[PDB]
Amino acid sequence: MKTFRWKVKPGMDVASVPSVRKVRFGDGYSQRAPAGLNANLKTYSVTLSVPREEATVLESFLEEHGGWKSFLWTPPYEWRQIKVTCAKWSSRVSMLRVEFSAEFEQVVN
Amino acid sequence: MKTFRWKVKPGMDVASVPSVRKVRFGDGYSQRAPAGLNANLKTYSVTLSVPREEATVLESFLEEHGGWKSFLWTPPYEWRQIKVTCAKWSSRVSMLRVEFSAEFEQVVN
Amino acid sequence: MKTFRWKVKPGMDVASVPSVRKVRFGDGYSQRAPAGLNANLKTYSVTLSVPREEATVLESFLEEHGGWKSFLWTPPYEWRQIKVTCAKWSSRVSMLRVEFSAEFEQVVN
Amino acid sequence: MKTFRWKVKPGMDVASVPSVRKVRFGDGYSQRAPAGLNANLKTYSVTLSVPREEATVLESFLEEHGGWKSFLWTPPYEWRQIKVTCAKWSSRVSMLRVEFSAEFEQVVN
Amino acid sequence: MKTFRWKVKPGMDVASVPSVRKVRFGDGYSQRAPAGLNANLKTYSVTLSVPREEATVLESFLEEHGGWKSFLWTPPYEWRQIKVTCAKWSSRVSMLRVEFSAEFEQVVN
Amino acid sequence: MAVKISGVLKDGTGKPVQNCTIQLKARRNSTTVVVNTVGSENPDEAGRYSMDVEYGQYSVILQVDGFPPSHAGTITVYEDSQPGTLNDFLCAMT
Amino acid sequence: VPNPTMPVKGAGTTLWVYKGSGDPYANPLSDVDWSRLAKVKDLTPGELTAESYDDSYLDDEDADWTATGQGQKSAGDTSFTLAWMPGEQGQQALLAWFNEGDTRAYKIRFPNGTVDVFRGWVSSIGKAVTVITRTVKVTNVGRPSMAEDRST
Amino acid sequence: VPNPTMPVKGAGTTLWVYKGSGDPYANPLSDVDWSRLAKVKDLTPGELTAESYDDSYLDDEDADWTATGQGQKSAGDTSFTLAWMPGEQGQQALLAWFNEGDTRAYKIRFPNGTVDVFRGWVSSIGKAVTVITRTVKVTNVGRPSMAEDRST
Amino acid sequence: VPNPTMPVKGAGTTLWVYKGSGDPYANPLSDVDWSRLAKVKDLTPGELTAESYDDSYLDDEDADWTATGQGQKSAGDTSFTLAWMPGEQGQQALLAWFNEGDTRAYKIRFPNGTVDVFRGWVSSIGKAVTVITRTVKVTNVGRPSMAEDRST
Amino acid sequence: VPNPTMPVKGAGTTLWVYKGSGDPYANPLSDVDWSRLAKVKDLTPGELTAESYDDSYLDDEDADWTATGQGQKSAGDTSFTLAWMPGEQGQQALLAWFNEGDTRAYKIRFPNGTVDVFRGWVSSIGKAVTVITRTVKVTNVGRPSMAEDRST
Amino acid sequence: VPNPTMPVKGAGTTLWVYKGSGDPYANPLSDVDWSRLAKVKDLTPGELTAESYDDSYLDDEDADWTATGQGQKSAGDTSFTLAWMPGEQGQQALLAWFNEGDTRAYKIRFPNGTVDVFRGWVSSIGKAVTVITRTVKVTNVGRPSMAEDRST
Repeated sequence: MKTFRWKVKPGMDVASVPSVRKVRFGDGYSQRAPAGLNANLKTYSVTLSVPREEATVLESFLEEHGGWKSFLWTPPYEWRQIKVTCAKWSSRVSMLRVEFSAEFEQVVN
Repeated sequence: MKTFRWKVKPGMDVASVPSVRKVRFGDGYSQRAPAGLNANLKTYSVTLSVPREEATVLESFLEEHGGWKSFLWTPPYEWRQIKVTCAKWSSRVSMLRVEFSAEFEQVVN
Repeated sequence: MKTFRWKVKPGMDVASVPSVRKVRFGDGYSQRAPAGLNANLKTYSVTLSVPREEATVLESFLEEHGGWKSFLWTPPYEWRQIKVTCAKWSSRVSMLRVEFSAEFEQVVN
Repeated sequence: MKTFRWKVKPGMDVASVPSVRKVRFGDGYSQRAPAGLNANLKTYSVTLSVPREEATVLESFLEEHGGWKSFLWTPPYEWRQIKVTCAKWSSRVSMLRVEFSAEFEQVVN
Repeated sequence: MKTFRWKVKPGMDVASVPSVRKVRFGDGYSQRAPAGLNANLKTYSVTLSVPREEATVLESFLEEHGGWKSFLWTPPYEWRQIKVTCAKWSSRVSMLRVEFSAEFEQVVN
Repeated sequence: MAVKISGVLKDGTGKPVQNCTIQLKARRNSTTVVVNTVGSENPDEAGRYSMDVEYGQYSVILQVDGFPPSHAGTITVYEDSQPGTLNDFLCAMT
Repeated sequence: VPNPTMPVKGAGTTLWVYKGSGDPYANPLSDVDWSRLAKVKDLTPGELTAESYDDSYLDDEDADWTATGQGQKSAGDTSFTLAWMPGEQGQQALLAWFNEGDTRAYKIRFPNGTVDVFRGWVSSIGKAVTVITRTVKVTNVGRPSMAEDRST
Repeated sequence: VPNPTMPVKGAGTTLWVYKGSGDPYANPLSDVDWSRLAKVKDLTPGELTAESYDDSYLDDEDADWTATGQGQKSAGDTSFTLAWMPGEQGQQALLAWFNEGDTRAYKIRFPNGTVDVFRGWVSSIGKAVTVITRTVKVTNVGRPSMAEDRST
Repeated sequence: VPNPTMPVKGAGTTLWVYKGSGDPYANPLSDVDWSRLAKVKDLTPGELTAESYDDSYLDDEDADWTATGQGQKSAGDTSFTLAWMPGEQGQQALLAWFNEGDTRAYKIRFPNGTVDVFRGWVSSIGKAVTVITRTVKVTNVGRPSMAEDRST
Repeated sequence: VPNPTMPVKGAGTTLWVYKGSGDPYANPLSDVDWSRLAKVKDLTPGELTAESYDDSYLDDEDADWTATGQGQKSAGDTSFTLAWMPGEQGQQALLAWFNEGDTRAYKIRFPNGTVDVFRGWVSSIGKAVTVITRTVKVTNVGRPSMAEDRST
Repeated sequence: VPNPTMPVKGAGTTLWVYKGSGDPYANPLSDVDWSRLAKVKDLTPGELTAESYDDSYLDDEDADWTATGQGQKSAGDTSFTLAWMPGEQGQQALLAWFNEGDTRAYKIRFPNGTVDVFRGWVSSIGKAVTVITRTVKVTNVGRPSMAEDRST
């Protein structure tokens, strides 16, 4: 299982929607349940900007795992060493630098 | 089999969505498979700009291939000699030079 | 058959989507066909700007054909003498000059 | 039948979509018919600005007709004395003047 | 039956769509009817701005009627006093002044 | 009276050019020509053209269903000229 | 002698404002009705500018050279500074005109002999506290009649 | 002798601020209640601007000339610099007024004899450290009564 | 002796406007038909600008160096101030031309001898009231013919 | 004696424009083909600027301090004012170059002994009235070869 | 005698640029490795700006008073003009550094005795053609070390 040590540009976005079991009654009394045992799984929106020379290397590494294999990655400063997978990535190639804008969806083992 | 040697302006966009067989559990363990052999097929958005006198030539080329015939093309600096077909292109005839915006979809033989 | 000799402003649009027969197989190898023989038919977006005095004249001519008659019109610099119909003309009368923003759809004989 | 002698500010918009009987085939030969006799019916978008004193008068006049009664109106400089009905109008009361934005749909007697 | 006396900021909007019975015949001859007797009922969009001290007072008054009670309100400069109900309101509390946005839907007795 | 302008139109490689269209755009009102008036003439497959041109000033336009109209020149017809090819007037001293 | 074809220093340059009813353009040479303003410090007249509209076309036989036409010409803004004269009726009328706010016509006369007539509404009133002067600026509306239209 | 119709140099030009309760416009000529500000270095009164609203129309018979009317006139901003004085009660009241921040009325008196009353709220308090001076400016609100209304 | 290859001070610098019908570029050297404008105070001719279009490409060997070309060059704006002369037919025709507003051709001549011809439309007519002068500016349209083309 | 290691007042500073075909960078020290321009009033050379790109990344040790790198260095715009010389061939060629509009190479020579070569296209042409001067501005394209590159 | 706690005129003010490999901050007092730039005409060092982030809160006791804190401080831009002198290796290396374009460290010394060290990349190179001089400016990146940190 590989890792991910590439630098991340500022402005990373984080999203989290816990899955809950909502049901409402006459005057409130809404029963709520946590649904799955580990419900909420954060999804990150991460952008990078690298010169063209190793754009090929980054593309090859992202190609190796495809859209099914997972890889360990440590979010910046965050207390956890999570494992993540991605299935969408795009690049704006210029004549000096290329910027990647991908999304990283956290999955458990 | 013809080729494509026209130059590509900066800002050409690259997209990639590999095909996977998502199937979900209660929580986590979501099984994944690599689907077919050639999963990901990059999609290119290419912008060009040519003086008016030249434009017709390019048009005829894109007319000759239609949207059903493949032609070799080398993405800038990229290690691959991919084969690509196009089915969407537009242009802005302003006063002197016309700029084209086209989409190029990668296809196996 | 009438002819269209009105002069057109910069920023005209040309769009082209060829009609192709696409079927995708197991690992690629998509069969592609040209569909109809004259698959490609351009669509132009044409804007004029004329003073109000002759504005009525345009409407009269554009009223004569309705949306069911075709008229010959040579696009600027283009090597073709094509026949084209329009059904969605609109005008912006402001003070002295009215600008017309119509779309011209190419049609076979 | 009353009339409409209020003046109209610059920026009035005119739209025209004549009715035709489209039907699509393999390679064009799209047969066309003029549909009804008076197929096209211009739709006008009219903007006015009056001081608040007579805003009530204009509103009462427009309310009297409702959205079911026709009234004569002469489009600016246009060679036709058309009959038009309106069903949408709004007014932006700010401090001193109020601007009315209304739509006027042409209709035969 | 309470009343309304809070003053209104410039930019207030008013819209009116009279319900009519439109039916189009072969060539025009569009039969139109006024539908209901008092079909025309205006809808206002009203914005206020008050310091935080009376924000509670305004909120309590708006809460008392809920969305099921009507209250008399005299629109600015208009002649007939009307009775109105509202069912949506929002506010922005910045530091000192809270600004209120609401819609007032005129209703019959 | 109208001078007879007749000739054969060829490209730079010594072959006839087809699908042509010669227009004469009037610039000044004459005894029998109004300003802003055009007259078309489509030649044969061999490039043969023959027109009758009234005296006055015109501007030649070569629409080859292709490149925009070309200022091949302005041509003046006084009451002394003789019938000849089109290129003579364009090459003539003005 | 007041007569054109020789340039004029322009020392007098009186300023008048209409007070009556009728056509100010009918005969501005008669000062029977208009009221004069006294002790104008400095004056800047209006600027008759126009607007540019696009005229370039695709099939034009001359390219790489822009072409713009002229349309919607508008008058400028006039400004003048007077000695603060609260006692005089002229300044009282001027301030009443500002307060009530209608379009009014006025003219400026030259030692050459011809006059220039504008019409518009005032928009700014200013002041100073060292040798008090009042600065007043107006904006014109509609077409004015220049001095040339009278000389023909 | 203080009287209008003649120009005035403007030596005194005192500045007063209201303290009591009542109508400032009822009789500004009496200084029984207002407090004077002492040793003002310089003053610049506000200017009464306006707003221009479009008036052109499609069927208007005269084209090629813009048409604009006047509406929503507003008062200007007053400013003055004086000698910074933490002792006098006038500046104490001025700073208390700024800190509490409510609309208040004030006036300026001229050597000619007429007085001008404004009402507004203060928005700046400056300072300098070379011959200490305090600069203060206010923005007006509502209609000010010009000096040309009392003369009538 | 008026001839090029030596600098000239520019004393005469006459200005003419076309009145007849024909081709202004056919022979600008003859003043048979053009009308002179008298006693110009100063003149600033227009400048022939251009506009840059991007040319940089990906696969070009030279990176980190911007590349751009020219396209759609346009003529400038001419301005000149003369003595305000409501008597002579020159500015009468100039103001009638402005009021009616069409494109017209004009020319400037040098003590040098060489002649410049422009064509355009007028967009401003100013005035001053201290030694009365009229300032007028025009914007050019289409291709102008410089003196260098004539010199060949 | 022309050589570096001592400052130069910069008196001569001739200006040349390439005319022939080949590599201008091959041997700019040879003036066999280039054409000199005569009596340049004033000159301002181009400015070799660059662009800044963001290098700071979210994961870093040194925080609260910006970090930008360099990319896309670009040449500036050259300008020179010379005496209007409608007879000399050099500026006839210059105006023909502006009219037709292709990229051309030129150079400037210093009394120090070394030369500087640029390449670009002309975008502005100006003029005057008294002691007529022509002002020409050009914009460069691609990398230039400075004097230092030849000095080694 | 060079020592702090009294002002210095600033006569010498030498400028050095790093050439070797190591830590510039380790000991800037030794000039054993860096090269000096010769005959700088004038110099403007960069200024250490900051950035203000909002801190105003709802429930805070204090209202009607904005609260702003500091974050993400950045270095400025340094500029200096020398006597254009391609002979010396100093500005030769400077131009090679610009062309290759990498971040480099440099220092400014003072007659006081303390040294300031910066690191950054150059962004412009200028020139003049009257007593020829070369103007060059750089932008710093990362934290610089001020002279005060060394005095402790």
